[PDB]
Amino acid sequence: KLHKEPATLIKAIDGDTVKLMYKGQPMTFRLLLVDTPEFNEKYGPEASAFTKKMVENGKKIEVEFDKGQRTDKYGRGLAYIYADGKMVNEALVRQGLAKVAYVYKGNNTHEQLLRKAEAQAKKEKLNIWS
Ligand SMILES: [Ca+2]
Repeated sequence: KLHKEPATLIKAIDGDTVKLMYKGQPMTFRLLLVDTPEFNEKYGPEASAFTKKMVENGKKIEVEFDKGQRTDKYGRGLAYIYADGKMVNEALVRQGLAKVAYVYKGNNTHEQLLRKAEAQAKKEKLNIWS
Protein backbone atom coordinates (compact mmCIF):
# COMPACT_ATOMS: atom_id res chain seq x y z
CA LYS A 1 0.00 0.00 0.00
CA LEU A 2 1.07 3.57 -0.55
CA HIS A 3 1.82 5.79 2.48
CA LYS A 4 1.80 9.59 2.84
CA GLU A 5 4.97 11.00 4.40
CA PRO A 6 5.60 14.50 5.76
CA ALA A 7 7.62 17.07 3.78
CA THR A 8 8.32 20.80 4.04
CA LEU A 9 8.04 23.24 1.16
CA ILE A 10 11.39 24.74 0.10
CA LYS A 11 10.32 26.42 -3.17
CA ALA A 12 7.57 25.94 -5.78
CA ILE A 13 9.29 25.73 -9.15
CA ASP A 14 6.55 25.38 -11.79
CA GLY A 15 3.21 23.66 -12.43
CA ASP A 16 4.52 20.15 -11.98
CA THR A 17 7.84 20.49 -10.14
CA VAL A 18 8.39 21.56 -6.53
CA LYS A 19 11.41 21.56 -4.23
CA LEU A 20 10.74 19.95 -0.79
CA MET A 21 12.69 19.08 2.30
CA TYR A 22 12.15 15.29 2.49
CA LYS A 23 13.70 13.38 5.39
CA GLY A 24 15.92 16.44 6.11
CA GLN A 25 17.32 16.46 2.51
CA PRO A 26 16.27 19.00 -0.12
CA MET A 27 14.90 17.27 -3.17
CA THR A 28 13.15 18.29 -6.33
CA PHE A 29 9.88 16.47 -6.87
CA ARG A 30 8.08 15.96 -10.19
CA LEU A 31 4.33 15.24 -9.87
CA LEU A 32 3.30 11.78 -11.06
CA LEU A 33 0.90 11.27 -13.93
CA VAL A 34 0.36 14.91 -14.94
CA ASP A 35 1.96 17.35 -17.40
CA THR A 36 1.50 21.05 -16.81
CA PRO A 37 2.53 23.48 -19.60
CA GLU A 38 6.05 24.84 -19.27
CA PHE A 39 6.11 28.39 -17.79
CA ASN A 40 6.78 29.93 -21.24
CA GLU A 41 3.75 28.09 -22.77
CA LYS A 42 0.02 29.00 -22.68
CA TYR A 43 -1.43 28.20 -19.16
CA GLY A 44 2.11 27.70 -17.89
CA PRO A 45 2.09 30.76 -15.62
CA GLU A 46 -1.41 29.80 -14.48
CA ALA A 47 -0.35 26.24 -13.63
CA SER A 48 2.76 27.53 -11.84
CA ALA A 49 0.64 30.01 -9.86
CA PHE A 50 -1.85 27.27 -8.98
CA THR A 51 0.68 24.81 -7.65
CA LYS A 52 2.60 27.60 -5.82
CA LYS A 53 -0.52 28.81 -4.02
CA MET A 54 -1.66 25.28 -3.09
CA VAL A 55 1.67 24.24 -1.57
CA GLU A 56 2.57 27.57 0.05
CA ASN A 57 -0.84 27.93 1.73
CA GLY A 58 -1.17 24.31 2.92
CA LYS A 59 -0.69 23.69 6.68
CA LYS A 60 0.69 20.20 6.00
CA ILE A 61 2.48 19.03 2.86
CA GLU A 62 2.87 15.26 2.25
CA VAL A 63 4.55 13.14 -0.41
CA GLU A 64 3.25 9.71 -1.44
CA PHE A 65 5.58 7.60 -3.60
CA ASP A 66 3.95 5.03 -5.88
CA LYS A 67 4.88 1.37 -6.43
CA GLY A 68 7.17 1.92 -9.44
CA GLN A 69 10.47 3.73 -9.92
CA ARG A 70 10.78 6.54 -7.36
CA THR A 71 13.19 8.90 -9.20
CA ASP A 72 13.17 10.00 -12.87
CA LYS A 73 16.26 10.11 -15.05
CA TYR A 74 16.95 13.75 -13.99
CA GLY A 75 17.14 12.98 -10.29
CA ARG A 76 13.60 14.19 -9.44
CA GLY A 77 11.51 12.28 -6.85
CA LEU A 78 8.31 10.99 -8.47
CA ALA A 79 5.29 11.30 -6.17
CA TYR A 80 1.77 12.39 -5.51
CA ILE A 81 1.91 15.62 -3.49
CA TYR A 82 -0.83 16.55 -0.97
CA ALA A 83 -1.62 19.80 0.74
CA ASP A 84 -3.92 19.36 3.74
CA GLY A 85 -4.93 15.98 2.40
CA LYS A 86 -5.85 17.30 -1.05
CA MET A 87 -3.86 15.93 -3.99
CA VAL A 88 -2.10 18.64 -6.00
CA ASN A 89 -1.82 16.30 -9.02
CA GLU A 90 -5.62 15.70 -9.13
CA ALA A 91 -6.42 19.42 -8.39
CA LEU A 92 -4.35 20.54 -11.36
CA VAL A 93 -6.01 18.07 -13.74
CA ARG A 94 -9.56 18.84 -12.47
CA GLN A 95 -8.80 22.58 -12.99
CA GLY A 96 -7.78 21.95 -16.62
CA LEU A 97 -4.23 23.16 -15.85
CA ALA A 98 -2.57 19.76 -16.54
CA LYS A 99 -3.21 16.81 -18.85
CA VAL A 100 -2.82 13.23 -17.64
CA ALA A 101 0.66 11.91 -18.47
CA TYR A 102 1.83 8.54 -19.74
CA VAL A 103 2.51 5.94 -17.03
CA TYR A 104 6.22 5.88 -16.12
CA LYS A 105 7.81 2.65 -14.84
CA GLY A 106 4.84 1.10 -13.03
CA ASN A 107 3.58 4.26 -11.24
CA ASN A 108 -0.12 3.95 -12.13
CA THR A 109 -2.03 3.75 -8.87
CA HIS A 110 -4.00 7.03 -9.33
CA GLU A 111 -4.26 6.90 -13.12
CA GLN A 112 -8.01 6.24 -13.26
CA LEU A 113 -8.78 8.91 -10.66
CA LEU A 114 -6.78 11.44 -12.68
CA ARG A 115 -8.35 10.39 -15.98
CA LYS A 116 -11.82 10.94 -14.44
CA ALA A 117 -10.77 14.47 -13.36
CA GLU A 118 -9.43 15.15 -16.87
CA ALA A 119 -12.58 14.00 -18.64
CA GLN A 120 -14.63 16.36 -16.44
CA ALA A 121 -12.28 19.37 -17.04
CA LYS A 122 -12.48 18.63 -20.80
CA LYS A 123 -16.32 18.42 -20.76
CA GLU A 124 -16.25 21.84 -19.03
CA LYS A 125 -13.87 23.25 -21.71
CA LEU A 126 -11.84 24.57 -18.77
CA ASN A 127 -8.47 26.32 -19.31
CA ILE A 128 -6.23 24.00 -21.37
CA TRP A 129 -9.46 22.52 -22.77
CA SER A 130 -10.89 25.96 -23.72
CA1 LIG B 1 5.74 20.19 -17.82
